[PDB]
Amino acid sequence: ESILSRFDADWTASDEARREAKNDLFFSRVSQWDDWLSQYTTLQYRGQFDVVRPVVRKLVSEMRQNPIDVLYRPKDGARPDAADVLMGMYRTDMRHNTAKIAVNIAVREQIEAGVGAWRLVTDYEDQSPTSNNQVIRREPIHSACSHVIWDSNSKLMDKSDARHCTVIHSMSQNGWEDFAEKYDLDADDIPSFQNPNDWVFPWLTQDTIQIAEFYEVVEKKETAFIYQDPVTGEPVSYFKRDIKDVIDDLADSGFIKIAERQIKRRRVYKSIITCTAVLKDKQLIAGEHIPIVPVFGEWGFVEDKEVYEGVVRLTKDGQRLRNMIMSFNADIVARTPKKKPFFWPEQIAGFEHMYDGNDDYPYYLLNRTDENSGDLPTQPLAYYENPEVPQANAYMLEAATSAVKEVATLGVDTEAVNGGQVAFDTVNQLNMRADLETYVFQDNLATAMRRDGEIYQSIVNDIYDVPRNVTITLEDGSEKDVQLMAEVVDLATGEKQVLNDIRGRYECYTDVGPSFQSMKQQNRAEILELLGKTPQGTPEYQLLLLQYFTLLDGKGVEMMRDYANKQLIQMGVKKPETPEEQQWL
Amino acid sequence: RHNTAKIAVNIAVREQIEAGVGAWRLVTDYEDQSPTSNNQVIRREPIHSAC
Amino acid sequence: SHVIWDSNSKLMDKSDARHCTVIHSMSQNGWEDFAEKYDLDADDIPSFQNP
Amino acid sequence: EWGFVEDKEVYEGVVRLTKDGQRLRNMIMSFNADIVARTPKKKPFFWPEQI
Amino acid sequence: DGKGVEMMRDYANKQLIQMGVKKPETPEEQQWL
Repeated sequence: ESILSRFDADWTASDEARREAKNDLFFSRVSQWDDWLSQYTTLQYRGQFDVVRPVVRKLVSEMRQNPIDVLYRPKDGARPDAADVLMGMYRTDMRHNTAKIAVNIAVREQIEAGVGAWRLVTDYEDQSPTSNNQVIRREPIHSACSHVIWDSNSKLMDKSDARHCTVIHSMSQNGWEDFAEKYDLDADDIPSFQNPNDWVFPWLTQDTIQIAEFYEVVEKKETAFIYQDPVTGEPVSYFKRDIKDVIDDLADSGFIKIAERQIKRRRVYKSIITCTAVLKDKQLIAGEHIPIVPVFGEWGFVEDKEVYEGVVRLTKDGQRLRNMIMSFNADIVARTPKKKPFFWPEQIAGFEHMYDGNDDYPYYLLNRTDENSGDLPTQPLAYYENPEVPQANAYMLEAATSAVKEVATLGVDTEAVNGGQVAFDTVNQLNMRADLETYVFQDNLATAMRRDGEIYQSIVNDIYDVPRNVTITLEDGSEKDVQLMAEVVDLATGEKQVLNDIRGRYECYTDVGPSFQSMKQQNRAEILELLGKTPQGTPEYQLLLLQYFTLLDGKGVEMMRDYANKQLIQMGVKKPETPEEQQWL
Repeated sequence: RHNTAKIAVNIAVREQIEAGVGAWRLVTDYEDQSPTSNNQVIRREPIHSAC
Repeated sequence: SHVIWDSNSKLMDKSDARHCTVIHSMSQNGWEDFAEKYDLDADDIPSFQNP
Repeated sequence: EWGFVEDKEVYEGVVRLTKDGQRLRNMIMSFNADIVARTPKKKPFFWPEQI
Repeated sequence: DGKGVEMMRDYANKQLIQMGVKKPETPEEQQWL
């Protein structure tokens, strides 16, 4: 079977473990806790000098300067149905605390540390009583760095990859939690793992031993519309194709274009196929959309080795001098053979009374007479203990300063229009990602069995098809003005329950560019160094009245356009949601 | 209909020294996605450095 | 100090069972606790959290 | 785009200047870091009879 | 809500108008019909 190896696809990092596969934390862990791997005759005090994170988390303030807040892109695209009140259903992104920090916690994947296992509100259908069309958005996680590695293409969101490779509610004893609340197995799985123990045992907890699973393999539906080989019995009639250009029309020999197909067919799938594995029937829902998956930082790789570049590169090197003034003091005060007076300790032989401070000052037992020394003075004034006293301290901190400020530099800017834009900030333009893309491109999951009065009330559409005349109500009575009444018009009703492709919709997405919000931010006027906008003109009075009505997010805003009916009706710019109007005078 | 095309200059286009240059790809003609009206295009990665 | 949370957490819509640990501590003359409700022999004597 | 002299197609980046000045900082730490073990805070002598 | 203020609450009623359109945040009012 050609599937003989999926073994070496994903976790192949276990094959490269000889040297580099442990360095994922070598870009991170060297800051916190232990640092020096080289042994080499050094003493204990360590770990309290680190000084890394300030530049790391100072980037949190540098994440979002541009507001990065717009959505739904108004324009004239399509048939007049749902677009008047703009969003009529979901404000729900601004509803919940975690949802408006969802973008803010989403900007925290771009530098930080490794990305871990993923979970949403324990999967699906747990909360939000609703029309099933959508629920809010996915929730990111914390920590879980060094456990797994993902290699297929694994750069940016332009890729189509095997759907939902693995998704884990990870490492808690209650952590199995509700994923077994569909149907309970033993509730326990127990794969047996391994690490470089290295026969050491300062540490105890060995437990990983949890669930890792698969979704679907190879291919799902190909479009590949085929009308061909009708004669001869359709031998090997299935085929695939790239370009449609020059074939033109063969129809002289055949029929015309009416067909339907079977998109539901068995195809052989062996997934992980662990030797001892089990049946695992029916985990999936109607194909389509499961917005679980993130995007990663963008860099080119020299080898199959992962490429990632952090700040630590310099901070792990040029900071040795900062502790050299420490590197000396520790052991020079740890040895300390109690520096002693000399040349009149010839009676130094041990006493008791002397150590107390002896407020009687003269010790007054001494002698000058010595065994023959010849002629000259002898001077034991020389070096015995001297401190560090390095002479270069002046310019060192300026060199290392220039280095650290070489690293800490991002987008040096002054004021006004210069802007705070950085590539790390540009990946926040795409941080909408999974949630919207999946149900805007693929819309099936829905309640939405309704048409023409749920199409069993369709009797309401019977009007004039009968030969004789029922129509044309008598003139302009107050009898019936009421809404939802049939007179003449026929309806095409609404779209069929979404088949995942029709355009004129896709009316709603983000406009990236100037930060201008829904109502009148930059388009109205502007923020940068200026004053006194309103110019001179007669109609610019009323056209200035049109300017500042602004927000629909308020309370009495519905009075706004309801104020437009006055002798001010002369304008004629009034086109609100109002059903009828044509009111007074 | 997407900003991802504007961002995708990424590490490729800006870089003539640290690694290989960028690239660009238009739509390979007549992918069956969205065959309705005038203009339909999206984009892909510019080619990897490869020294 | 010595209170530690192991159940599950992180979603305030209450996905899972929470309030895993709720205790009031350092009550000696604070005997008002739950003696306005039910107190008879106070026979509990558990073992918790003490290092 | 850059105009060139001879034969093969080569135009480097704008910055070749990183080599020279940046070698010598590693030299500064090198001449010491080699001799740091060779000046390890050692003993005075010879009136001491410690031996 | 102030000390002696009817005015910062809606006092409008008729004010300067022609007829018929207020429909306020406050009750029916409409002194003379």
